[PDB]
Amino acid sequence: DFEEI
Amino acid sequence: IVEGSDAEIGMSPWQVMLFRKSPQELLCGASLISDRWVLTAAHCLLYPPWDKNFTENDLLVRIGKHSRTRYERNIEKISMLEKIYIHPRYNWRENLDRDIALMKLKKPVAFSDYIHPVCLPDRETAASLLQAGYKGRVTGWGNLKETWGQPSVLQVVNLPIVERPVCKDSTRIRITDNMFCAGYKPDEGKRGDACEGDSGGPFVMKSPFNNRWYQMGIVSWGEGCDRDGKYGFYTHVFRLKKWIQKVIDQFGE
Amino acid sequence: SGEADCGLRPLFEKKSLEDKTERELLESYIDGR
Repeated sequence: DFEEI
Repeated sequence: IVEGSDAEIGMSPWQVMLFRKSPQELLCGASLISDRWVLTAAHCLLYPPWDKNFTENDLLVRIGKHSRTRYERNIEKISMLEKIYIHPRYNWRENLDRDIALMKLKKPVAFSDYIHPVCLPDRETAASLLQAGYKGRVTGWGNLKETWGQPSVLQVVNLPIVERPVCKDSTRIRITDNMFCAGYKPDEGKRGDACEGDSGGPFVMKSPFNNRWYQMGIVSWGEGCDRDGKYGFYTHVFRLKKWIQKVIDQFGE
Repeated sequence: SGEADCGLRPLFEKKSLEDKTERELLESYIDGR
């Protein structure tokens, strides 16, 4: 879900 | 947010995302009140019954976001908390009485077109706008459905303040002067609510006197999301204002 | 009562542009300023 930070 | 809409770009520049470093996850909403202070609901940090007790450490603050998930390459700013301060008499044991907390950023953040602080109300301002019938605005990246997804983008809803008696009669939980409820009456056939994952976000109003946005409440608790005869409950910011003045003046920007 | 330049949005108030539903808030304060 979340994209790479 | 239930029955809301996508936010416009730069519509809520004080909206802050409370983000979990690892597992990297969206904890709650929050709001920017200056370049070093963030406002949120105390229960986003500390909630013993669910074994939740986050440290400065366990956290990240994302400011200037639109997309829930994507890393907003030259728009958002991520920060580190220098310190966490919870309302000493926050009641997690019974009703989330005084559901408020402040976060002081490690380093000051710079304002841009996508990042701008919201004002805190004064006594006068509170008095004239905090009235049953008056509409406020709530934002979040929370549940779209009580149970059914998760939005792609920041959602928004405008909800009317509800008179206390109706607030009180809608639940078995004990309401206090530090709370206010909002939403439509089932007859008013118009809907919408904040929902889980929406906490710590801001309930805001635009003053007709000086046309500045003020934060009146903090998304706190409810029962289900968007159900007839039920209302969202918000932390009464004006009411906890002294506490706020106090920590800022005691150890801050 | 907030920051200083608090609550004035760079892309709205600041350029004199209104958001698509702000008017609903204003008319409830039995119509704004």
